[PDB]
Amino acid sequence: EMEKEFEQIDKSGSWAAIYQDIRHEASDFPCRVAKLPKNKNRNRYRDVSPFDHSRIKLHQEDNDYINASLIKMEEAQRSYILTQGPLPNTCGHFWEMVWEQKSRGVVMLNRVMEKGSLKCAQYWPQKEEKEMIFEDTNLKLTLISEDIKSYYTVRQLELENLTTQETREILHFHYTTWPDFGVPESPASFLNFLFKVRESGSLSPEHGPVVVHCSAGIGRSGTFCLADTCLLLMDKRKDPSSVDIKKVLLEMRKFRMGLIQTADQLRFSYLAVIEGAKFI
Repeated sequence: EMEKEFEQIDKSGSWAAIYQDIRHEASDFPCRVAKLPKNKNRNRYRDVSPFDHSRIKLHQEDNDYINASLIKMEEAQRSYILTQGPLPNTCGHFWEMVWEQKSRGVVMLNRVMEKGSLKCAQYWPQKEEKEMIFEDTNLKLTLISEDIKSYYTVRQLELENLTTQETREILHFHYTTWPDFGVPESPASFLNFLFKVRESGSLSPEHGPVVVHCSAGIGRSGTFCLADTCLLLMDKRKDPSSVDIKKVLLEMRKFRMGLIQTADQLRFSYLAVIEGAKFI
């Protein structure tokens, strides 16, 4: 399998070199819109920007900009929007994006605070009686229910477009145990969480693309989509062992820069795909 590749890279201690080679081969595309002066406060990180060709546009004549990219995986028949954790001023944009893109799910892979610092705004309501109104984009958001498990929490949220009074239910899948440092010791919980997201319909073609984020929207998010896509391809191809994780990662990198941020995240993605395949 890719399991023998894995075992070899481990014995050779060559994760850093494999990872660096991926970084060297990764696509480079312009991000002019992201870099415009008026958009400075719409970006959390100066070095994490969406490419112009794949960026999500807000349906808004003023400023259509949000730090989010559409990753479209043609063979696997899967699409994902990856975005940064909303900033104090981009929560209205974030939910405007969810509304216009017709997403069913949001996948959140970070805690609001990690390492003692804020990694994103508290962009969803924590009590059902205290809804949130986003005045800039005319959206109301209400917590409908919350189910806290040991490794993840799922919330049902109701998003209302106040201009048309249309209402949609959004599922919020919140993975809450990714460690502040490093990667999880075992991919078991992360895989379980991925299957819970799939089971909900959120990744399915009847809906717009799922929105996936952590603080920057490339590291954990890359892992989530990379694992999902490779597992799907292994189920659909005549030869499952032809699925090449490095090649899928580079294809994803054509749509958003920097997906998988460390060699340990790369190793972890391999482990997740390998154990997930053994389960399917």
